[PDB]
Amino acid sequence: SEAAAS
Amino acid sequence: VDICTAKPRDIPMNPMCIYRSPEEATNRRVWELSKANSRFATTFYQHLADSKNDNDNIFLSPLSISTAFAMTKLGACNDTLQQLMEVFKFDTISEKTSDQIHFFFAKLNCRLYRKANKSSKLVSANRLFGDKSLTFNETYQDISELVYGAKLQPLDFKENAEQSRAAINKWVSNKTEGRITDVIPSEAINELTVLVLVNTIYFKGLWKSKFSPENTRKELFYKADGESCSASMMYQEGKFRYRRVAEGTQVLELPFKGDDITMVLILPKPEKSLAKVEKELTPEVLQEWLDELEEMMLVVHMPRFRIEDGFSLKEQLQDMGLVDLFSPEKSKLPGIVAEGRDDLYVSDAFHKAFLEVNEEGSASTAVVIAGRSLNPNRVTFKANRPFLVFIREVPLNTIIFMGRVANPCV
Amino acid sequence: VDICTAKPRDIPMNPMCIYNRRVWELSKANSRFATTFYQHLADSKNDNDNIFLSPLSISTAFAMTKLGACNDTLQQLMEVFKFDTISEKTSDQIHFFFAKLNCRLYRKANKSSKLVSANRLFGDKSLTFNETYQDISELVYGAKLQPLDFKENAEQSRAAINKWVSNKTEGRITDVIPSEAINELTVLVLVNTIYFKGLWKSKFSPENTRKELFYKADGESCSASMMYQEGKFRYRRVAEGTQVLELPFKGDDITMVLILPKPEKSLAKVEKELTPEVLQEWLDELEEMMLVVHMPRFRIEDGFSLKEQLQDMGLVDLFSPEKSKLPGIVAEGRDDLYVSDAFHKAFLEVNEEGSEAAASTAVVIAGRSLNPNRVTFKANRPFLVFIREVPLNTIIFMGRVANPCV
Ligand SMILES: CC(=O)N[C@@H]1[C@@H](O)[C@H](O)[C@@H](CO)O[C@@H]1O
Ligand SMILES: CC(=O)N[C@@H]1[C@@H](O)[C@H](O)[C@@H](CO)O[C@@H]1O
Ligand SMILES: CC(=O)N[C@@H]1[C@@H](O)[C@H](O)[C@@H](CO)O[C@@H]1O
Ligand SMILES: CC(=O)N[C@@H]1[C@@H](O)[C@H](O)[C@@H](CO)O[C@@H]1O
Ligand SMILES: CC(=O)N[C@@H]1[C@@H](O)[C@H](O)[C@@H](CO)O[C@@H]1O
Ligand SMILES: CC(=O)N[C@@H]1[C@@H](O)[C@H](O)[C@@H](CO)O[C@H]1O
Ligand SMILES: CC(=O)N[C@@H]1[C@@H](O)[C@H](O)[C@@H](CO)O[C@H]1O
Repeated sequence: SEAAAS
Repeated sequence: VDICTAKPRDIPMNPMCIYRSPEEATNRRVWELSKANSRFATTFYQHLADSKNDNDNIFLSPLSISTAFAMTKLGACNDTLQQLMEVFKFDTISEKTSDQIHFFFAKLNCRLYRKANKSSKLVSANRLFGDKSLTFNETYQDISELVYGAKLQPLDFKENAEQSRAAINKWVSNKTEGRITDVIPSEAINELTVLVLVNTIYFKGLWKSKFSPENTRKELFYKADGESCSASMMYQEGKFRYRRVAEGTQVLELPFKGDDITMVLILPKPEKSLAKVEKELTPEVLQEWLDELEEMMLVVHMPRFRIEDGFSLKEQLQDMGLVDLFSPEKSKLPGIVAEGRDDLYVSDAFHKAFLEVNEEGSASTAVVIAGRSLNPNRVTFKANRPFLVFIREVPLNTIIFMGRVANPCV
Repeated sequence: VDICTAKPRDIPMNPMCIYNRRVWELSKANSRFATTFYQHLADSKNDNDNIFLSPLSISTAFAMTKLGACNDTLQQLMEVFKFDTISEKTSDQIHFFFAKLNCRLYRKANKSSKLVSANRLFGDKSLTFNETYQDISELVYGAKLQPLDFKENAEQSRAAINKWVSNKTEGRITDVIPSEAINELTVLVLVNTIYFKGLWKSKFSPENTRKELFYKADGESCSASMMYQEGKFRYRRVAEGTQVLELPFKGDDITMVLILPKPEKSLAKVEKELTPEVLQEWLDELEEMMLVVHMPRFRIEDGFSLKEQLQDMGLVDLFSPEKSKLPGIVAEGRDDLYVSDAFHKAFLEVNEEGSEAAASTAVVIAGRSLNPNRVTFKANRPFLVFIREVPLNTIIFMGRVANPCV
């Protein structure tokens, strides 16, 4: 799993 | 003076204003702030989902968001300060002054982004982009850095807003391994713009219990609109913390290498709609559930998928009680900019998240299980219908990302 | 003289009767026997029972026996164990290459893993055994002839042999010979023993090992230690989802090959198509790969009579008190010999450090033919196993591991 946010 | 090992006395907050909130083996306080951030996540997620159609996927980072506004709260005052405290549930840490929340958030951050000899990658990056011409409060500058590691990079919004916009965009991209790009909509940001606060979170992990690509197969996924579609179903059998809760809803926890972070899936029985479960998903309920998981042997059916979501936080938040912060007339942010301009208000708030799930993450592996004979009456979990997803840091009981997979298809 | 060094001339092979690149053909020959014999042995068992054995062991004991064979008995032997396919002309030349193959198998300098063999004969203390036969066996197979009193002490004798086999198998193979198998009439007992123990080139860590309920087909479940490891291994999932995983031992000259059919698919379908070529095929299509390996920490013991299967495979004379022809053994004493029975017994143990397998074969002349023994315990979801010598293309041990609960 690869997750990112901004 | 390392904040991560500092006593509250070692970190003078000297905030412009203050608010008094009414009424295991970890840190009592980071445990509480953790409860706080979660109350916001669920409540906010509920709102968000209610405003979305049942076939839409959803993804976001409540931690990022709570972190952003907590950063803003630093210069907030009066009713803006309260509303912030109340809306982001910080006020639910009995008799704790608005400024303590920050020392706590400091502690919470240390644990989360430990950077120790770990296998999963969990990174955070906060940065203030202010107009080179403006003169920001020293304390605001100082504290934003000490507690959130946010630097104050000067940009020229007055003249080169667009050039300034690309700068921000480019920075977020870098901090998010390019998965999060044009965070900011061209329309926003202009000469009038004075400050752009931004928080980024980036996580990548490998399944502690591999899914052999060799077993991934197409399977029908049943949308909420009564239709079907072809999805890539990953498959594997093994021990996982699981639990069958109310009205047959199945809860499953898939841990990543390192064990510190997991992915929790909430899957309702085919009969019941996910909308029902979402409306019932209470902070106290999600707590009860998580605490009840127990190790077990089951067959896991779970689709691969990529989810990219983006939305304005403004409306949702307002509905939840955050109004002054957005009112040119009611906002109160004296602590941010120094000398005049005091009536600064948040013009907009955006969130953009990314999620990719599959075997390996980083076509080259296989699994061989010899001499295994599992119970013919074993429990199965087939995620071929909408379900909720969370990516949490267990030891700290923190929800880093949450969302909904209402359509993994292609 | 050292057969290992000598040429096919410095060995005065004098077999009474008759009928390098050759070594290889021999190994082929042995492998042919192996799969066939396995298949037959496979039928005489419950698809869900354990099966372990050293084909090489058997091929050795019966080769040894052939030194005294003649007429049909000699021919049948040759064919049954496929020696008759080795590019040669004399049933006596085969033995030379076998010695060579054994030389290469148990005589190496490196020795990253232990692989030894020990052959012996046990003849009645009161008979005169032909000298050439005696000398050839001791030369070609390092098989000395030990005297034993069968006439007055069949029991002492049996217990004697079983113990000699025990010493050659680190006590792993004990009672190779059943109770009433040897009697006053017993003339001779030809025996082979093989012992192996290798370290995993990539051991497993005990921490990664966890208990796990194993479900017996018809029945409940029993505890089982499953080992866990991640790494590069020559692997390949083939037709119908069958997996062929190779586990190399320190040195790489000896590997364990696992074969597991796709979940829900039956192993019996695989076994009926097992062949030296089939096996070679899989062995080729293997590619280095990063995979996770779950494998039970276990051990299995198996023992049985070989007469039954061997008869079906073509060996008839040798067991016939009427037709058997083994003149070259006894010179003067009590001839008109035939094989009462033949027993085999193998042992396999696998753990984090590596694997340990042992076996033995005993052919009995003029003894009592004990009714086929037996010890059942149906299990489930079995997989095939192989421990081979790659350079020499030799299947040292093979079998079906079905019960991980040991
Ligand atoms: C917010 C802060 O920095 N504290 C001081 C406060 O102690 C002092 O009384 C006031 C003027 O008297 O100036 C500042 O507000
Ligand atoms: C509503 C308003 O602006 N007035 C009060 C101000 O008199 C007081 O000193 C301050 C302390 O936090 O709170 C508010 O700002
Ligand atoms: C007389 C004697 O004892 N010698 C025999 C010889 O006659 C016979 O041809 C040979 C078989 O090839 O066996 C023995 O050597
Ligand atoms: C068919 C048979 O039994 N007789 C022959 C015998 O005449 C011959 O001397 C011997 C040599 O190998 O072979 C066979 O035994
Ligand atoms: C001692 C005896 O029984 N005579 C024969 C004779 O051919 C020779 O001695 C030997 C060679 O194969 O075979 C047998 O021993
Ligand atoms: C630079 C400036 O305007 N001075 C204020 C100061 O009066 C106040 O005590 C402090 C607390 O936040 O914030 C500073 O920004
Ligand atoms: C590892 C990688 O490819 N990511 C790069 C990193 O190497 C570089 O240091 C940074 C700019 O400082 O930009 C990132 O996008």
